[PDB]
Amino acid sequence: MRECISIHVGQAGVQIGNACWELYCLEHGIQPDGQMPSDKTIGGGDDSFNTFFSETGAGKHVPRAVFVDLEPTVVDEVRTGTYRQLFHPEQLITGKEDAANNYARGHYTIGKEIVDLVLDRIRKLADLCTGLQGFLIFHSFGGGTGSGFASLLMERLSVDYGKKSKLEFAIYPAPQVSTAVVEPYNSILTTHTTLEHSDCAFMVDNEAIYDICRRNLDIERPTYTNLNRLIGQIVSSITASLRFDGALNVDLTEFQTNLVPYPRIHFPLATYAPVISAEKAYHEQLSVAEITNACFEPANQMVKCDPRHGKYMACCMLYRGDVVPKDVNAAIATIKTKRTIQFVDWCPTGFKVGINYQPPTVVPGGDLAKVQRAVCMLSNTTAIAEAWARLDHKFDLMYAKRAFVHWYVGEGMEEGEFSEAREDLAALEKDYEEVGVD
Amino acid sequence: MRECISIHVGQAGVQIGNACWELYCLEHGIQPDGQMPSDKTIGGGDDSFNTFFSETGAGKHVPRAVFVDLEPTVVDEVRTGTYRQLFHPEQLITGKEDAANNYARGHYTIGKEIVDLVLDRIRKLADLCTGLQGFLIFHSFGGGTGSGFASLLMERLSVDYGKKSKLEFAIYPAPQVSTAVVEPYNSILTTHTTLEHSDCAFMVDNEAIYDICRRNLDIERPTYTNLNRLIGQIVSSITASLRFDGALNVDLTEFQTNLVPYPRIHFPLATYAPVISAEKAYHEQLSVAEITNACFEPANQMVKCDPRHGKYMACCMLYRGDVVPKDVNAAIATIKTKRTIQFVDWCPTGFKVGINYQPPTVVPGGDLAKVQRAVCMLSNTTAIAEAWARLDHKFDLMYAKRAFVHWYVGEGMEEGEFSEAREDLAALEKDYEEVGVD
Amino acid sequence: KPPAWYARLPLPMHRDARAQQTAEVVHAHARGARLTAARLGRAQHQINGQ
Amino acid sequence: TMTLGLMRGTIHRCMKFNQEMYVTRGIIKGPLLKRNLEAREKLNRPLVRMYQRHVGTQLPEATRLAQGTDLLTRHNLHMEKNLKELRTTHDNLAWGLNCK
Amino acid sequence: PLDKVLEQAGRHSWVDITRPPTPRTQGLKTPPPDPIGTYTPACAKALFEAKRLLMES
Amino acid sequence: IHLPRFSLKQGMIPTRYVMPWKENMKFRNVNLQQAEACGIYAGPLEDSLFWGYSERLCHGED
Ligand SMILES: Nc1nc2c(ncn2[C@@H]2O[C@H](COP(=O)(O)OP(=O)(O)OP(=O)(O)O)[C@@H](O)[C@H]2O)c(=O)[nH]1
Ligand SMILES: Nc1nc2c(ncn2[C@@H]2O[C@H](COP(=O)(O)OP(=O)(O)OP(=O)(O)O)[C@@H](O)[C@H]2O)c(=O)[nH]1
Repeated sequence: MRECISIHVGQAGVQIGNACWELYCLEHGIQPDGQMPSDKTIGGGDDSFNTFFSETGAGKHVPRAVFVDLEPTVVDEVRTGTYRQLFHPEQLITGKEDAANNYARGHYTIGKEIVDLVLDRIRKLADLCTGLQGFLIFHSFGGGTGSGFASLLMERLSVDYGKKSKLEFAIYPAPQVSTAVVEPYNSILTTHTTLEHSDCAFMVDNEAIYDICRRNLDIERPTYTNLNRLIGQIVSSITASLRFDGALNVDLTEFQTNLVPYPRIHFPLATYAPVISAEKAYHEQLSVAEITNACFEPANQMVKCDPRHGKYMACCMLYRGDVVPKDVNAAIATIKTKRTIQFVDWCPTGFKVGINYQPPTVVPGGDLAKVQRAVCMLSNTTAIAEAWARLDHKFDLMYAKRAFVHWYVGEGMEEGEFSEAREDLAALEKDYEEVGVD
Repeated sequence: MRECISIHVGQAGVQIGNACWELYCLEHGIQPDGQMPSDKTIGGGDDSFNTFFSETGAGKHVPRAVFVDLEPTVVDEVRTGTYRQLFHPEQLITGKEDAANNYARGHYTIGKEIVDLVLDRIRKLADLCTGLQGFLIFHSFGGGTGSGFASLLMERLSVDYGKKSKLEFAIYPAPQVSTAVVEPYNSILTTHTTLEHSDCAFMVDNEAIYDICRRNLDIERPTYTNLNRLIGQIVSSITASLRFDGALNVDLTEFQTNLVPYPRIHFPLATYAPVISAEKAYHEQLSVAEITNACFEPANQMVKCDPRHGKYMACCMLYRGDVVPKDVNAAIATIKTKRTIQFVDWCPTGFKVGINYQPPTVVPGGDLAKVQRAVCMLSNTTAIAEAWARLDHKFDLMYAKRAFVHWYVGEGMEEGEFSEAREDLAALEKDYEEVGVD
Repeated sequence: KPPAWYARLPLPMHRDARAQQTAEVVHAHARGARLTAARLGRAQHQINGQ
Repeated sequence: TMTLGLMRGTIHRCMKFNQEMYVTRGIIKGPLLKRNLEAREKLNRPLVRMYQRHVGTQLPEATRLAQGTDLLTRHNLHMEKNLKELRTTHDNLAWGLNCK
Repeated sequence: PLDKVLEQAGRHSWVDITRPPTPRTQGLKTPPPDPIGTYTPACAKALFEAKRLLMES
Repeated sequence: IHLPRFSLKQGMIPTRYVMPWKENMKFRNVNLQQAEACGIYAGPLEDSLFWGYSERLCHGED
């Protein structure tokens, strides 16, 4: 119907999907057993879940996702936890070795012998589905093993299906914190692969997630549990359009047609406004005006860049809860007329609005509040250039001093692609600044 | 609509606002809970409270003020106090360092990292505002810390808001009591940095405040409870015209228009006539004649400036309670017929009346009597030339011996600015001279 | 009084100066308009007169 | 060592030469509040437009405004460039002191 | 106040169309016929035709 | 071929503008006449001085 198919890769990107389903079960009342109550929702599988679960004749919800990973540890843990019945067993595919952050080792030594199995799984789901608008890919640019493997998977998908769009997410390289030194290498490789086959790619950074958490959620010692809970809320908001209905409805096809102006550059940034602590929301006030002011406030954006230096291209926004077009238009007119917000003359307007009536739902034991006016903001800007500005000037030094080149050549790759990667990146910066120039 | 915003800087500038909101909450039925009696007065914030409390849907009156400071002691105290649940959670902004009374330190070393946050607070208040007539800035010239931040933030809110009014109350240097050696220095810096942006500035001499206190309130050991309560009543009087009705109503715009003759010199003085105690009120009578004569008494002023030394040009009478224009104009005619009072040839008339029917208030544990006829005497007179003369002939000595300047030069400023300040003060004083000439 | 008002370039308070530089140029045209209005009006006046 | 002492005075003068010109930018670029800006008779003053009337050419005020803003920006850039050199030279001298 | 403006304008004998143009009464003469100023030729013709017609009047 | 040519971006110019000498309906024919009389501009049947938060020269879209 209006359904998608999901792929998670990496001990980076598996627990995030785990949290995603921990959220997605409640709003359909999916008991961890997997079976619906005495309510007569079961049948062929037709109800709001019909976009994520194939509740086929067994009366059980089966997610339409696959977890591919190269280390049995975390996958065996999660399949021995509580949700093992909920997950499909061999929709969980696991290897026994890693790539040790090496893109090329994982792209040439291990990839050739599990791709057949995973393509078999995706075909066996694609047959039983009917519409299949697209896919939900999760990996990491700091991919210790997900990076190259996912690049090859995405190549094979691009060459097998050419009749739909793909959504890419990435926990981005932390600009000034680096947990890995193989990070610049695998990041540059993954980028200059993705740019020409990634349909719509999104970046987030976790340092600024920490910053959000201790600015307004005020929690001084959170964990991944909280971080991934926030990210799952984000993706839930972006697909609420498919989930429920409303006054006007939007779709990822419109997302593409209305966010990307031209070829290549298709790399927006997300933001979520109404994150707040319990007592704060308890005895303070919420409405469209202040939530919009906060969403455009420069420091709430979870990627370290300055909109004041930047200039915007386009802006899609999703309002979830209870809202009316009168306040909508008033507030958006004020924000249009605001002064600091620089808008390019190539766009007279840039605003794509969405309204949906279902309030977001909190996970039991969660950390955010009981909000009634949620909003996700998806903006395209020229403020993204700073990341590449930093990355190129790291890469040129570390690659002109060429450490670890022995490591990479020890398995069959060498510096040709290292040259064309930085050159593709250079083309990227020049086009960014050129289109930024009016 | 009709509302303003309150700004409080400096641990001098904190307990004053503390007592002010004490009086405010007493008068508008506000309880330490923050919710009214079972009477229906709760809504979106549209009634008498709507000028200083945004009692939003949470039912909690949320004051439209901000308290900032550089040292956490007093702010954590008022967090531990009784009113903290009323006070907004992070409307209390606190640094962790002092300023050594050094205006330069508080303007350059530390101010560069707090002005941004306070600007964010100010904008998020002004947006929910609708009318935004003005602010109420409370700092202190002899401020132990409130000098540099007051200057800088006042400058920046000027450059971001170019039209609205600014009201600035300060404590003046004590002409014969020096609790701070570099106070004259801080004073001259504040003056020549603020006069070109400051809109309406009032001063006051706490020595003369105490003098009034043991003159007619006949207590030989008054305290800050009393000293703050009096100015709180004063500000209640000045905002009465907005809070209640009257035969004629005046506004701060009228104040600035008809109270300042020329540009530059914009420094009037106040006085409260019926500063009388329980027993004297209880067995002595009240009426327009004696209240007028009392307010025009040459000694009950809170600033040492003898009118016979000076000369008048402007007067604003504000009568609160029950009162009649008949004896109002009769009494003003009598005062004009009086010869001691000296109105310059420039102004044949300089008098503005303002009437409120509503009578002012006592407070539980109060030090004041039961007032029925109340008056603010807000007058502008030439009597403050000596005020600047005393401080200039003080300051020139310390500069000619250049004492203590090593601190300032170490923190990072220079001396041509002091030179400009000294000549500015000389210019102002000579201007006082020509305007004194008729 | 050492003069310094020759050219430089920084303008810390300039908005209002230019705003009042609009004042004479807006007024002069109104003065001309009232002059010609006077002559045409009186012409009309005694025309209708006869 | 004496030169290191000399340096700070020029440092302070140059640093002060930035704040007021940012202030000038702010005070020539309106309030950045359209909402209360009109109280100063928004640029196109009703009297000015009604003056236009038959029009026949208009005010050069926008041109002069842009002229001033541009000049401010140019001198901003020059001062920032010199500023960035300053501290590095200062601290290289400091490290030379330490080695000595 | 049209009446006071015209009398304080200087020239007393405005010609008033009818009255002869007194050679010395003309003080402040109008700006030249131009399309932009407050002397468009549309009125410049009209004053003349009205004047001569009132002459035959 | 002609192309539009505006000025740079500011914050003090309003998004729209009227041109009362072309927006007055009563005196329309007369002002049409002095338009050519001054020889200033008519050009395209559609222009606006303030298209959006910016301005252009007198020569309308040419
Ligand atoms: N996507 C995702 N990334 C995470 C998460 N937690 C941390 N990260 C970051 O993502 C990176 C994980 O990538 P890798 O370590 O290369 O994972 P991998 O390629 O699957 O293989 P390994 O080398 O064995 O981990 C780390 O550098 C972390 O900084 C998470 O929960 N999800
Ligand atoms: N506003 C106010 N001023 C007071 C009060 N009590 C004393 N003062 C006077 O206000 C001045 C306080 O200045 P400071 O002590 O420097 O206050 P500050 O600059 O904010 O910083 P600190 O020195 O850290 O307190 C003193 O000179 C007192 O004479 C009061 O309760 N309220």
